Amino acid sequence: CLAEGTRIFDPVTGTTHRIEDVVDGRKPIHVVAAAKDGTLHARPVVSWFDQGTRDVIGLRIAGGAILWATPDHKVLTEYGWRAAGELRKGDRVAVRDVETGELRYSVIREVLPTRRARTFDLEVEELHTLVAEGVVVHACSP
Repeated sequence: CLAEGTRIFDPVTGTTHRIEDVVDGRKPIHVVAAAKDGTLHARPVVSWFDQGTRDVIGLRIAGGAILWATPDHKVLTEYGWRAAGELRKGDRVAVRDVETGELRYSVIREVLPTRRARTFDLEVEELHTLVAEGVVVHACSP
Protein backbone atom coordinates (compact mmCIF):
# COMPACT_ATOMS: atom_id res chain seq x y z
CA CYS A 1 0.00 0.00 0.00
CA LEU A 2 0.92 3.64 -0.59
CA ALA A 3 0.88 6.34 2.07
CA GLU A 4 -1.44 9.28 2.36
CA GLY A 5 0.14 12.12 0.40
CA THR A 6 1.47 9.89 -2.40
CA ARG A 7 1.30 11.99 -5.58
CA ILE A 8 -0.20 10.36 -8.67
CA PHE A 9 0.07 12.07 -12.06
CA ASP A 10 -2.86 11.75 -14.49
CA PRO A 11 -1.32 11.98 -17.99
CA VAL A 12 -4.67 12.59 -19.74
CA THR A 13 -5.62 15.67 -17.72
CA GLY A 14 -2.14 16.66 -16.56
CA THR A 15 -3.45 16.87 -12.97
CA THR A 16 -1.49 15.49 -10.01
CA HIS A 17 -3.64 13.95 -7.26
CA ARG A 18 -3.02 12.85 -3.70
CA ILE A 19 -3.91 9.17 -3.49
CA GLU A 20 -6.15 9.58 -0.44
CA ASP A 21 -8.31 12.05 -2.37
CA VAL A 22 -8.52 9.64 -5.33
CA VAL A 23 -9.70 6.82 -3.06
CA ASP A 24 -11.96 8.85 -0.75
CA GLY A 25 -13.65 10.45 -3.77
CA ARG A 26 -13.58 7.39 -6.06
CA LYS A 27 -12.13 9.68 -8.70
CA PRO A 28 -12.05 8.15 -12.17
CA ILE A 29 -8.51 9.29 -12.96
CA HIS A 30 -5.98 7.90 -15.38
CA VAL A 31 -2.44 7.09 -14.31
CA VAL A 32 0.83 6.45 -16.09
CA ALA A 33 1.25 2.67 -16.18
CA ALA A 34 4.21 0.60 -17.37
CA ALA A 35 4.08 -2.32 -19.77
CA LYS A 36 6.63 -5.13 -19.47
CA ASP A 37 8.70 -3.76 -22.39
CA GLY A 38 9.37 -0.48 -20.56
CA THR A 39 6.84 1.59 -22.48
CA LEU A 40 4.55 3.90 -20.52
CA HIS A 41 0.82 4.36 -21.21
CA ALA A 42 -2.26 6.04 -19.82
CA ARG A 43 -4.60 3.62 -18.04
CA PRO A 44 -7.72 4.16 -15.91
CA VAL A 45 -8.11 3.41 -12.24
CA VAL A 46 -10.87 0.83 -11.86
CA SER A 47 -10.82 0.11 -8.12
CA TRP A 48 -10.08 2.20 -5.04
CA PHE A 49 -8.79 0.63 -1.81
CA ASP A 50 -8.54 2.10 1.66
CA GLN A 51 -6.00 -0.20 3.31
CA GLY A 52 -6.13 1.38 6.77
CA THR A 53 -3.32 2.59 8.99
CA ARG A 54 0.04 0.87 8.51
CA ASP A 55 3.75 1.38 8.82
CA VAL A 56 5.28 2.88 5.71
CA ILE A 57 8.98 3.18 4.91
CA GLY A 58 10.48 5.90 2.78
CA LEU A 59 12.57 5.59 -0.38
CA ARG A 60 14.31 8.86 -1.19
CA ILE A 61 15.09 8.88 -4.92
CA ALA A 62 17.56 10.89 -6.97
CA GLY A 63 15.72 14.09 -7.83
CA GLY A 64 14.39 14.51 -4.29
CA ALA A 65 11.10 12.64 -4.30
CA ILE A 66 10.33 10.30 -1.42
CA LEU A 67 8.06 7.32 -2.03
CA TRP A 68 6.26 6.28 1.18
CA ALA A 69 5.01 2.71 0.92
CA THR A 70 4.45 -0.38 3.04
CA PRO A 71 7.51 -2.67 3.17
CA ASP A 72 5.62 -5.31 1.18
CA HIS A 73 4.61 -2.99 -1.68
CA LYS A 74 6.10 -4.07 -5.00
CA VAL A 75 8.38 -1.56 -6.76
CA LEU A 76 9.78 -2.00 -10.26
CA THR A 77 13.58 -2.05 -10.10
CA GLU A 78 16.65 -2.69 -12.21
CA TYR A 79 16.29 -6.30 -10.90
CA GLY A 80 12.58 -6.73 -11.57
CA TRP A 81 9.77 -6.42 -9.06
CA ARG A 82 11.00 -6.10 -5.47
CA ALA A 83 9.32 -5.46 -2.14
CA ALA A 84 10.00 -1.90 -1.01
CA GLY A 85 11.30 -3.18 2.32
CA GLU A 86 14.03 -5.21 0.60
CA LEU A 87 15.45 -2.20 -1.27
CA ARG A 88 18.62 -0.49 -0.08
CA LYS A 89 20.57 2.68 -0.78
CA GLY A 90 22.12 2.33 -4.24
CA ASP A 91 19.40 0.14 -5.73
CA ARG A 92 17.85 1.61 -8.86
CA VAL A 93 14.07 1.94 -9.30
CA ALA A 94 12.11 2.48 -12.50
CA VAL A 95 10.84 6.07 -12.84
CA ARG A 96 8.97 8.24 -15.28
CA ASP A 97 11.27 11.00 -16.46
CA VAL A 98 9.33 14.12 -15.51
CA GLU A 99 10.59 16.11 -18.51
CA THR A 100 10.38 13.42 -21.22
CA GLY A 101 7.63 11.09 -19.95
CA GLU A 102 9.73 8.02 -20.78
CA LEU A 103 10.91 5.28 -18.45
CA ARG A 104 14.38 5.43 -16.92
CA TYR A 105 16.03 4.35 -13.68
CA SER A 106 17.00 6.37 -10.60
CA VAL A 107 19.15 5.49 -7.60
CA ILE A 108 17.74 5.27 -4.08
CA ARG A 109 19.64 7.90 -2.10
CA GLU A 110 18.25 6.91 1.29
CA VAL A 111 15.95 4.44 3.05
CA LEU A 112 13.91 6.04 5.81
CA PRO A 113 12.49 4.28 8.90
CA THR A 114 8.82 3.56 9.38
CA ARG A 115 6.15 6.07 10.23
CA ARG A 116 2.44 5.40 10.68
CA ALA A 117 0.10 6.57 7.93
CA ARG A 118 -3.23 5.95 6.29
CA THR A 119 -2.50 3.74 3.29
CA PHE A 120 -4.16 3.07 -0.05
CA ASP A 121 -4.06 0.98 -3.20
CA LEU A 122 -5.45 1.46 -6.69
CA GLU A 123 -6.25 -1.16 -9.30
CA VAL A 124 -5.11 0.02 -12.73
CA GLU A 125 -6.75 -1.54 -15.79
CA GLU A 126 -4.80 -4.09 -17.88
CA LEU A 127 -1.27 -3.10 -16.85
CA HIS A 128 -1.64 -3.17 -13.03
CA THR A 129 1.06 -0.55 -12.43
CA LEU A 130 1.16 3.16 -11.76
CA VAL A 131 3.64 6.00 -11.35
CA ALA A 132 3.64 7.26 -7.74
CA GLU A 133 6.02 10.09 -6.77
CA GLY A 134 7.65 9.41 -10.14
CA VAL A 135 8.31 5.72 -9.32
CA VAL A 136 6.79 2.72 -11.11
CA VAL A 137 4.93 0.66 -8.50
CA HIS A 138 2.42 -2.15 -8.30
CA ALA A 139 -1.29 -1.29 -8.77
CA CYS A 140 -2.87 -4.70 -8.91
CA SER A 141 -6.10 -6.56 -8.29
CA PRO A 142 -6.87 -7.78 -4.74
